Amino acid sequence: QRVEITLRSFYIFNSTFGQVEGEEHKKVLFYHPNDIELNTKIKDVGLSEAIIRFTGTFTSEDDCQALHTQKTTQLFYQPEPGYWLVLVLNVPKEVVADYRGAEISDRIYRAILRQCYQMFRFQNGCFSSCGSEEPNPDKRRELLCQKLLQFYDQHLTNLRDPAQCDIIDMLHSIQYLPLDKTLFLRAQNFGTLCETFPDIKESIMLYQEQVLCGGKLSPEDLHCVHSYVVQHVLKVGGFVRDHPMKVYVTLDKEAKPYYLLIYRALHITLCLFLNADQVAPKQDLYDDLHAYMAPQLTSLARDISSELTKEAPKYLFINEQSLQHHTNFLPRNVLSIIADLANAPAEEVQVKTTNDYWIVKRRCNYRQYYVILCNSKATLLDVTQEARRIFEQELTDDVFFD
Amino acid sequence: YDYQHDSLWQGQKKHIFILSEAGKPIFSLHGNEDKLATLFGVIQALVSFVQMGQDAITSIHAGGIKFAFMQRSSLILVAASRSNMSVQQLQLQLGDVYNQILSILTYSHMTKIFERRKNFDLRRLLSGSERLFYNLLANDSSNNIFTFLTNSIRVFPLPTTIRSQITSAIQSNCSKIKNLVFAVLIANNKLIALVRMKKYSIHPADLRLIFNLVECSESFKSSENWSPICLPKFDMNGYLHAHVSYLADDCQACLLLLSVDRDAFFTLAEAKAKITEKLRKSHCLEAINEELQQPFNAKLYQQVVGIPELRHFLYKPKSTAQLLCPMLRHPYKSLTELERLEAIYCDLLHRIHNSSRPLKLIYEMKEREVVLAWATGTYELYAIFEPVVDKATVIKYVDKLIKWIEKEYDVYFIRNHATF
Amino acid sequence: NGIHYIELTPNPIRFDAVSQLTNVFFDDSNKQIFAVRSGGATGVVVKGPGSPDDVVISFCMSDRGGAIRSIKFSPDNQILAVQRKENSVEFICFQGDQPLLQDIITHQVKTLIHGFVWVHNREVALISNTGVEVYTVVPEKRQVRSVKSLSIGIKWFAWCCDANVALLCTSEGNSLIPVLVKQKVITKLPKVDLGNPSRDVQESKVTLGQVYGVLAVLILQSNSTTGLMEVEVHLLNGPGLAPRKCHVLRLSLLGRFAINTVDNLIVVHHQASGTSLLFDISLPGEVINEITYHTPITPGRSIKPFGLKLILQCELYSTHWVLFQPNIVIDAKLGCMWFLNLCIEPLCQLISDRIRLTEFLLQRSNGKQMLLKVIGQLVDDQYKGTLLPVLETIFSRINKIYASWVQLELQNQTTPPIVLIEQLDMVQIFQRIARRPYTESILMLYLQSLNKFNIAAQEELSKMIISELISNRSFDTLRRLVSYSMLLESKSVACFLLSHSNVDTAISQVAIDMLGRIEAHEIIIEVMLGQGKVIDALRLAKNSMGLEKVPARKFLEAAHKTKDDLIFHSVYRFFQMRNLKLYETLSFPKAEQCTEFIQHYNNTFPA
Repeated sequence: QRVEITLRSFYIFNSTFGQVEGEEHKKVLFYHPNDIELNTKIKDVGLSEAIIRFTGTFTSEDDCQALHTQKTTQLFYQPEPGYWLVLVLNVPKEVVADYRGAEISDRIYRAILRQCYQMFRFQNGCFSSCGSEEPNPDKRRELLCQKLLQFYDQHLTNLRDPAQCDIIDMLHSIQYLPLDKTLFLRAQNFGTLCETFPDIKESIMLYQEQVLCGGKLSPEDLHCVHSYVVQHVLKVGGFVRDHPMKVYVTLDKEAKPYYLLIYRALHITLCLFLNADQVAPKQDLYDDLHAYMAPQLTSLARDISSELTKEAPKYLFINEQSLQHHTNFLPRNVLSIIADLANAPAEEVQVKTTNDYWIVKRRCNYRQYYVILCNSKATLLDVTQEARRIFEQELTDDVFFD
Repeated sequence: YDYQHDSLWQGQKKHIFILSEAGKPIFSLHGNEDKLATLFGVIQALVSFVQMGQDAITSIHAGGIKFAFMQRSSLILVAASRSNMSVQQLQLQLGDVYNQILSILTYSHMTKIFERRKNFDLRRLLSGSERLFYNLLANDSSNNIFTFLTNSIRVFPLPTTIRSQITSAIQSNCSKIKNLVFAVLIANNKLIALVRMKKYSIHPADLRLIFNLVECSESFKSSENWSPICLPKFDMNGYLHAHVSYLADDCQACLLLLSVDRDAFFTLAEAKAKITEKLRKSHCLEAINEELQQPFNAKLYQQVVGIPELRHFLYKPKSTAQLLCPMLRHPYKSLTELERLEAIYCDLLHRIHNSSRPLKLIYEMKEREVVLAWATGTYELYAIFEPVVDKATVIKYVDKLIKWIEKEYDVYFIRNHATF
Repeated sequence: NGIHYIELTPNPIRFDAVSQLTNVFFDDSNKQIFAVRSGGATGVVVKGPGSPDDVVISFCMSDRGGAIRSIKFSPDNQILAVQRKENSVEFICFQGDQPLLQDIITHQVKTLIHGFVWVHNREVALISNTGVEVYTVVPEKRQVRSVKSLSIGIKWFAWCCDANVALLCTSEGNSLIPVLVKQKVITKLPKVDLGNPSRDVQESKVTLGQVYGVLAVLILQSNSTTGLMEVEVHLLNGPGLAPRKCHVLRLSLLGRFAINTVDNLIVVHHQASGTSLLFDISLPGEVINEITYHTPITPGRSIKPFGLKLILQCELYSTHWVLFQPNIVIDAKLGCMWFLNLCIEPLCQLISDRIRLTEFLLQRSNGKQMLLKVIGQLVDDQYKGTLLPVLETIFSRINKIYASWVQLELQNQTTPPIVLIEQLDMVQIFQRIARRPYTESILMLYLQSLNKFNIAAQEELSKMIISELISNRSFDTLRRLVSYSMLLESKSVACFLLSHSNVDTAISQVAIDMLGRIEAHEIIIEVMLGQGKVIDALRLAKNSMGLEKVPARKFLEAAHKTKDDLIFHSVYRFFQMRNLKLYETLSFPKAEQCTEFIQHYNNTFPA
């Protein structure tokens, strides 16, 4: 019998509140399994705070990262001064009850724990900004608790399976979309909507689940928009919808509120951003936009589909500046080794696993290249040319200078 | 003593604490344990709280410091490091300290002394032996840390006939003596000859304990010595009595005769006198002294000079616990780069021997080094080369080096240990 | 002042006024004004079209013979030809500027003679009732001889100069026939088509002219269904030289008419109203039965009144105005010769539709400047969000004639269009609107317009696109454009892109990729040395250059400035090993100038 990694608890706390005796239960802002008795809820926070206090003797309290134990593994994160997010896991077991906790990589789960906070901030803002109208400093926390419950009773349910995690989860990568010269320019021509309608501040396009035109937005904001649209529109021909949805992104100087509008034309999704200081738009804008955009988007999405329909070693190439990857994706140990090797001058690593697997890694110009050869026993001399053939077929230009 | 406001105390690169389950200080590497009393209370509180949930603390990871915990037999051990070492190596270090504690005091005596009465002060019994703990934990960062990382000792280079003559003298002069279980000859922290009794084998940990004891004491040259010593792996519930003495003034070789009977001082003294007379007559002290007077080996130095792109390497056969390593040279004379060399070796050793993800061959091309780590069914090899070398030359250099070692094996390595 | 777009030239050509002692004759092949003076022994005055100071040739010999009805000169001012009787045409030698005539050449014709033309430099063709004859004249024997002839009944003839084509009638029926006359060559051409029931036609209706390099016949007709007038156009652009009807011109007025050509435009004059109308063949229109029907491009208007300083203004649209097929006006009483010109600046206001104005201006001699001005006005001052499709079509109207010319000039084996606009001309206009929010939408539209017709981008356009994209922070478009190779790959573009590496690292990434594609390793090496990656630069230079060509002083100096001993050891051992491989020793050659590094190494690493 074998058991894989399973989630146990996820909680958020701040230790400043609850100083007065008899009200120590105010520090708990969110505990995931709600059926747990409050006494059991207090002790976890107590143990965590004890760990931060113990670490604070030598180094700073902000540097506490993880806690390892025979049966669990606890991970910490501090987004803002005072507030802490903690995630608790269960180690794999093989049956004498042997535990295999050494197979857990903390970086993947820390990245997941960061994605959680980023997804919260995208729609609601910082923890310290909620309820800014109330002057009473005690009633402000109730609104924060309500917002946390509403968001995290639906976010955690739709979480990805912990047993399956790879480099792509660590690195926030989206696949590349090959396309030709004319259709890309036709798609880019739709950014001229600003001149006709001066309210629009930005527009982005998606083809199915891949990016076609990103525009001005930063990669992290684009990833957030992609994740929301994938998990709330596609999986669940006109506008999808009275004040529209409000989101928080940064375009010029700082993060500001905006109204997000979503339009679907077959397999093309268009996201439009409007200002949030003024009044919500009326029906005339919707009617005009629909009557102006109905035929052209459908024609383009019908042409791209026709173009796409007409047209053992494994490889994975990743770009760090744009966060996009090209691959054709192996036992668990190989993937764990690739996770260990992932991360700056140039380098070159060749590694042979005990089960006859060759892994070749190179880095050059903010990019990473992985080639995996399997079921082949070859000496160290031949693997270089075997990798060079693959680096030649898939890369049009050679940047390694032979 | 506000230890939270002392930058010098917090800035050290290794801390080791040994305490009891009730919060009583026993051992601290830096600073008096009296003024560090709140910290031990905090440690005990953490350990007990986590243990009450039917689970045990293993480690703690922070931004720039790691902590490792251990608990056996009413004792708590904590190790804190700022270096590149992983948790398992710190656990091995803690096991070494525990083995030292059991070497000074028998396991049964400690178990009885805690079972009969708790809240006992163990400093009183562990008194006058701080040298054996300070010396053992000072092998950090001019190189015995390789011995600890690879868990293997170094052998004294000599022609095979001289070694056979020494072994023959020891066997012939020490045959009638009963209950004589080991006989060890050590010179300049290097093994020369070891004769054992059948059905008994020396374990690396005990052999390293003997080396540590011989290195720590300085009164062993003054006169003939008689002391008790406990070998944990051999027997955790008794003492073996040692007859310890140097060979002579001209040759600084230390001979240890370990026995189980208490009343054997004079017989072993006569055996020592006969042995040293026999070696003096057969021209064996001369070779030892000539080798000691030299600063470094000749043949190995010439072989390394013959390869102008090799800076350092480590070799260890799998069958036996022994090591071969050359002398440090100019590019790694300073400490600031010795630390980086140690970090490289630690990372390679961890990567090769990982249980979940075992590896078999590593080749890396970095900015300052070209590193190779090979693990086969007979040997292991860890080599460092210049950064602007080509790949097709490393292979031939490695091949010629291994071919030379395969023919000079008998001068640097001992295959089978002699028996009485 | 009003608005007028058809004008007379400021400087007329003045000659002797008409009277009871003088007459006027005109030859349009050389534009010669002929006047007589009976005060003397029949003196003459001959004037020229473009001579600033034309000494009039006064020959005063013709005294007997009767009345004159034809005067002509040879194309090189060598032989003079006159006609003095209904059945005789005579020739006079003209050496220098004086006649020297003793016996003059004469000739006889069976029927009454209509006219004669100078077909080439030394012979004359005569048209008489019987038909057409050709005669060659030389003065060395004072005799003329025939070469070829043909016999067809003739009522009246029409002549042209450029194409050497004559248009002739028949006495059998109301039919028109073309003919070609050249060097001993006479060729007949198929007749003009009017209708199976033969229909008559008069002299005032038929004209022959040149339009866009093709000879055309214009005939005025009135419809049966409606009393309005039209002009039928027959063009000689058929197999060989054969007539096909192609165009019909509409006027919707009644009265007298006159047709002229002004800068490849067909102009119709009217008297009762006081207006002149313009039509262009090339512009489109209603198309039925492979025939295009045309309407005036602007409402009717008049000619700018002209004043003279004998200011006393002169009358217009008089009775003695005589209009020739090209732009010539001759007046009887005044005695003046005028040319007609066009003003385009007023037309740039009446034609409000911009696409039609562009099509009208792309086929004119001086339409480049005005077209550039209107494009500048659209892009700079009067920009609106709904003007972009207009700009798209305007750009498509230029890039087609750009691509056709480039492709036709590309062909090789071993007349450019009237207005051609290239990238260098448009970039100068785009410069004045730099650093504004609406600049990217124009540049990308132009790039797409170039893309459709397979024209590659050049340097300065790529520079401007890069600058705008960087300023507006659009990196994905830049990556995709450099991936598709829509920007010229050159050292100037790569260096310009690298000069903007301080804003962000993606610009540096793109610059290094472009430098790698065009294989410029020196700049990459210098960049890595500036950053501090000396050993990577050395590794690259080992492959780019040889092993015996890598310099030693520069890399050692960089390692010394790095203030790290291990890198110094690495470079020193590299060069020591190179010396050992080459010269079989570990000693630096004296000519290498490395005396300081040896001492520094010995002071840092002691033996």
